[PDB]
Amino acid sequence: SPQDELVAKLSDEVFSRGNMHLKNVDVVSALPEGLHSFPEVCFIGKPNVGKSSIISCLLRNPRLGRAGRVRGTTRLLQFFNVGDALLLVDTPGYGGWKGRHLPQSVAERASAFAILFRYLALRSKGPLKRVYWVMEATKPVQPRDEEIFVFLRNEQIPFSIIISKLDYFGGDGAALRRQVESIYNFLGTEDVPVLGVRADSSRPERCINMTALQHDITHYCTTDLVRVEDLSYSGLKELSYAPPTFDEVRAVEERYPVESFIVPQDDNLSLQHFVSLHQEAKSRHLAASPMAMRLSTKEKLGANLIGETIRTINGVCIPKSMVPPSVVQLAAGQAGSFAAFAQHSGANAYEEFLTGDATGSGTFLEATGSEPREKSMRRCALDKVLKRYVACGRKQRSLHMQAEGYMCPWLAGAGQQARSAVFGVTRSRAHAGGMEVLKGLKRTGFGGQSYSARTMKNRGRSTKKTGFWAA
Amino acid sequence: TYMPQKAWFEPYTPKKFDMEHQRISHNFYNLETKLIWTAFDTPELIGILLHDETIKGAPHLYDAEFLESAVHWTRESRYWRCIGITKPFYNKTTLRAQCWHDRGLQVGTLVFSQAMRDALMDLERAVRRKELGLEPNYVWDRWGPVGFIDGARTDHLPRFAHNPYVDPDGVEVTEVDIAPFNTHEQIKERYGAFIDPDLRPFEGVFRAPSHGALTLDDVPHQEAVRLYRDLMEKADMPVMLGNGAEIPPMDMRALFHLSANPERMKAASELSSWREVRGMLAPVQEVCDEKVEALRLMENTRHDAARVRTFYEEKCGFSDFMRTPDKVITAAVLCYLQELQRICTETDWGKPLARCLTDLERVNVMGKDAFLVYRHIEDAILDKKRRVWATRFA
Amino acid sequence: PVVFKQGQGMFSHQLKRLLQKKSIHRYNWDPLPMYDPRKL
Amino acid sequence: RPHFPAYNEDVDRPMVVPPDAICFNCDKPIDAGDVNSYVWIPAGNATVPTPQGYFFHFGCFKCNRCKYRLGHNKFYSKDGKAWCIPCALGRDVRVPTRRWHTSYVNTHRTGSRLTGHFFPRHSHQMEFLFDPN
Amino acid sequence: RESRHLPVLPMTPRIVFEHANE
Amino acid sequence: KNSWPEWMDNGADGTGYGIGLHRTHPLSRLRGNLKRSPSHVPRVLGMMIQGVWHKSGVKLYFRGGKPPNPSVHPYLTGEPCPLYGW
Amino acid sequence: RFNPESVGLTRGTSAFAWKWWHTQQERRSHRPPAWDDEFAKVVLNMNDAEIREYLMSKLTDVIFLETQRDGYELRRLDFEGKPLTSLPEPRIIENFVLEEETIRERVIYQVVEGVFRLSPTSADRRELRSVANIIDYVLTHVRAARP
Amino acid sequence: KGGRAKFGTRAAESGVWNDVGGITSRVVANMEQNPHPGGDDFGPPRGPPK
Ligand SMILES: Nc1nc2c(ncn2[C@@H]2O[C@H](COP(=O)(O)OP(=O)(O)OP(=O)(O)O)[C@@H](O)[C@H]2O)c(=O)[nH]1
Ligand SMILES: [Mg+2]
Ligand SMILES: [Mg+2]
Ligand SMILES: [Zn+2]
Ligand SMILES: [Zn+2]
Repeated sequence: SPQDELVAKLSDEVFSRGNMHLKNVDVVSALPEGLHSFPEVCFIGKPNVGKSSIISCLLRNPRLGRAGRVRGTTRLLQFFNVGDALLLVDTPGYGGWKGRHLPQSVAERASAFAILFRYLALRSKGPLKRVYWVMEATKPVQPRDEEIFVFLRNEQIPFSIIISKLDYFGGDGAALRRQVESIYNFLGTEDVPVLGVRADSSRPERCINMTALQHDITHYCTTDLVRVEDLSYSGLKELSYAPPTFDEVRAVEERYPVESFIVPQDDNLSLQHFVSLHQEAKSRHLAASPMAMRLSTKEKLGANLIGETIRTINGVCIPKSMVPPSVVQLAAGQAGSFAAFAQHSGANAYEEFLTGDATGSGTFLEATGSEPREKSMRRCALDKVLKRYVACGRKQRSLHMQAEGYMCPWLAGAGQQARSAVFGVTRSRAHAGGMEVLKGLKRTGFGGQSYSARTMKNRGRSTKKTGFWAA
Repeated sequence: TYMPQKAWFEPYTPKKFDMEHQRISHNFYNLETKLIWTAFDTPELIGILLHDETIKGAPHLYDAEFLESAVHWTRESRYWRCIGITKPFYNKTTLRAQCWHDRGLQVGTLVFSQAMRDALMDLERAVRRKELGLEPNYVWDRWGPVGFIDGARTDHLPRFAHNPYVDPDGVEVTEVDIAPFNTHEQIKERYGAFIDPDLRPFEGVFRAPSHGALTLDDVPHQEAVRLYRDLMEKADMPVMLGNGAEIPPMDMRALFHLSANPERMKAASELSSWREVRGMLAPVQEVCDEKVEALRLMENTRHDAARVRTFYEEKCGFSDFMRTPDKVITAAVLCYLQELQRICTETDWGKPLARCLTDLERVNVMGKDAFLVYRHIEDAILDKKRRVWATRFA
Repeated sequence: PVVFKQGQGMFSHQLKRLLQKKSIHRYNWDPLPMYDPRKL
Repeated sequence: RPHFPAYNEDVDRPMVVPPDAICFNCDKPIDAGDVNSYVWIPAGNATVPTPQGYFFHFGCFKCNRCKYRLGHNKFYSKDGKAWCIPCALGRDVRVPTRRWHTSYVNTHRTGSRLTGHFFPRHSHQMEFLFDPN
Repeated sequence: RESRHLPVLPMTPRIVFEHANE
Repeated sequence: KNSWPEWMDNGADGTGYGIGLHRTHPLSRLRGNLKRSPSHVPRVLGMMIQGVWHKSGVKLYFRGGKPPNPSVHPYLTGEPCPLYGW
Repeated sequence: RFNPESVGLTRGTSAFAWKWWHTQQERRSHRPPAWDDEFAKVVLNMNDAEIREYLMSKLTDVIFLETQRDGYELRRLDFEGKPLTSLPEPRIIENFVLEEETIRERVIYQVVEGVFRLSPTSADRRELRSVANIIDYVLTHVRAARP
Repeated sequence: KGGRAKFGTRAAESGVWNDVGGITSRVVANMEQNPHPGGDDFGPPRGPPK
């Protein structure tokens, strides 16, 4: 075929130049958008299905793509830049991580799933060119796979299916046909593309149908190109995308909160049964605990025991008692988010003031004695030195805001100009959206600051010019 | 799917030798080692071994001396297997069963291992049970090629002291008890009843006519089977209308002799009774049944191991060759070797027939009518198998 | 395979002095696997 | 913290080693009190066989079918023989990585001492003490 | 291979370790 | 591969019989694992000092105490065998 | 940005590594005693390429007779008037593998002992499950038979 | 770093500080657990020749 031979020579030329690990993403703000805005391709699936093994086999390096028998090896989006023209996104496994005993397991898992689903829902229009749902060879359909398909059909994201563990069939064409038949029965579509391929980065001879995957991902990465000059290697490197707008990134974070990503330890109980077991066990504990009967129904509402509403991927509600406090501290700790900004500027000024006034000695009381000798000045001076120069304890600083927009939101300094600056064109009025296609951003950038957050070293309080205590 | 990459092929070329001792040493090493390893691991494949080496250019395989060596090594391999030997060769020069330690306890005593001592413990326990009169339960009689015959358990020798063998009858054996039994003849005179097989029930098996699961339905000549049924009905004996009927092999031999050549079928159809139909074939059938049975027993056993398994099952009545015990397997193999020896010796035409490997030469050395009968029988077998394959495909 | 570390025992005290011995040296020429000289 | 009593009182139902005592895997006599080579599993029951607890040899406390140790030191009685849970449930024979033909178990009911019958046994035995009669 | 003989386990260091443990 | 036989690395016996540094006679035809090259010095010193730990649970060549002197070992005279001792 | 040579092997791979991951006596002529001297003369005097064509055509005819007797039609059948093709397809014959023991032993007994007068050993019978392997075997045999 | 600064979580009462005095051989004899470690050919021949 004319186009198939051109994309084949392109995929070979791009991948033959080498690759490297670009950036790991845990927060929605720190994304490769900027000078590193390549067309991206992600591989999602349940834990221990071969996602990182396929990445390591495509990248031709076993040590680069870290894979292991224990689940939970990948706990955040791993961006791999192949040939300086494409991005391969390695995603965390959606399911129960057995054998992984990392501290703060609930918070680390909730952060892993939050960045996963919010990245897919946001950049589905670009530069995420194709989503690959990696499923195990003979593993049946589980509620985790149901949650994935519900998320995809609600966001209207086209996805391809990769059946890994191809050696499990051992050349059984009949079993593979029944496996894809079970997939087509659960999905409900015959035209969904499915590619079965195993990956062994240790020995190249064990790999089968693996060179066809890099040709496939290049096909979906170049489908945006229109001209044959763009289909060339220079046209793909010039292809870049625009950053998301504030309105669409705020909507996806509101619909998909960090507290909603709480999955069971097993992979057989659905989210409905997992939240029902919490309700049943909590109702029994209240009716059995004597101190629980000492509380009032209004106090239980304040303690979120008897009881906006957090909806999961499937659309089921989770009570506030189900969310552990480690996750709440996680969302408020994530930099560049509304929760972290709300913690700094005050979540509830009237409520926080009365709370702080009650927990302290008083709003106007100073140097009071509750109903020995005080610390000497020579001690306070010594304690201040040990805190500042040894323990490295520092004070908080302020957060800045655009003055031109904060004073008046409906001016041109804030943006969102409905006018058309370009005159004499007919295609600009039709082309719109939060993320558009801009050619050559990798070499030109926006102008001034182009890298996103958490990209450069020694920024902000971590400057190496004046030392730590100077801040 | 499964697809091989590439396979190599080596041309068949007889080994040339400048002097006689080189040929002697080569044939000894190669042929004797292959024959002994075959008789030790799978003595049934001796026919396949002989066929392959004759193809590679070994002329003296079907001789009386080589056949006597083969049967002797098969008997001694069964003896070693019952002793508990794992490898027949200790060195390329001497066998493992002829290793005697010197300057030790005894100068002629066979060097025993713990596995051999435990096997002798089993043998002595069986012998003591036999002497007491109660039922001797020899453990390795239920041992076969696939493993234990009936028990799905797993056993291994030598057994340690933590999980030893328990006897519900309380018979005990000890290395101190087996210490006097150290020489070959001394242990044979004691455990002969368990090391030697029984070849009596097979004396007339290979010399009897048999068919490869062929019945009246699988007969290629429907007119022949229907005329046979009509003759049996004219005779005052009831007939079975079903296709799965028990017909004697001696009668099916004459049926195939008729269905092979149509001239004899038409000449016998006009007769009065199946008695006369067999009587008119008796003279020509006697000089051909022996030859066709010899040719079948050599061809069906010299080509493929699975064909050897099927042949042994069909001729010995065994339900499963992996389930039948090794003693009767060795007995059947030894009887087959004796049958081959008889065919080679008592019949002068047997040795050239055995040396021949192609259809042209077997037709040149065999009667044309006998070859037609044999080809018709094997083609009926192949047609039955092909119909089974077609039912599988459909 | 065999790793080397500090010690602080008598084996290490011996090794620290024995590993300072100068091994016998011999200048070996480059072999000629492609162009065998005695083949010409 | 352990939440089980020590030195279980057998004043209500004394647990003593019987004079005649055979094994479960072996049906052969064992030593009574001279050697603790046997394994006593008492439960306070006269249910046949070997009332007030059966007995096992240390070497023979293993499964009788696969001749292997026990998983959680819990055997399954099967028509007079002691099997393991993988043997009783019908699973395949699994060879353990640890010791093969012997299990981790104490001698002379030392491992089965922290659970069983304690004092008081029944409710009518306490009222016998607190009543003057 | 296919061998018809008595069940014999080769002397393995693991087997030696198990025997020493017993 | 190595010049010396492989039983000196892992003896043919399941217990590890025939492990250690074996010195051979100059005029002999057998070859041992006692080599003084700068590449063989590490493993020779390892066998002399650390010993060799077998998977059966025993030290074969040097358990502890006085280290062996491979320069004064009597010359190698053969190979092991399962049937006899040597 | 895209510095594989600067980053380690744990962070990136170079173009060189990516490319190389994928990359890395006396003879005496013997004739089988099965055939005759005139037959050997004919088969060794005809040709090599013509002998390969002879092998191909004969095996094609034999296996096509076999499959048409079995009932699995290997002929291309058009769907307009339901006709049969002219001749067998050589590419389909080459792609046709002999997996069934029955059909493979039948075809080898028909073509090898019929028009070739050869007899393979046990290992050769095991290996001769493909038409390509049959061709290779008979080619090696005729090459050894050549003077 | 846990516990002590130089020694870390390695407690003085538990184990030895430095378990490498001089040299240590990481290799373990017969780690493959092969049935016959004498070599490809040693003692009795294995399998029929050719
Ligand atoms: N047989 C076979 N095993 C595979 C295959 N792919 C992966 N594995 C094995 O499965 C294990 C899991 O592989 P990973 O690459 O870590 O899978 P993962 O999805 O990245 O795991 P997480 O990061 O926890 O989500 C690996 O250690 C491999 O040994 C395959 O294609 N065939
Ligand atoms: Mg991973
Ligand atoms: Mg030491
Ligand atoms: Zn017992
Ligand atoms: Zn069991």
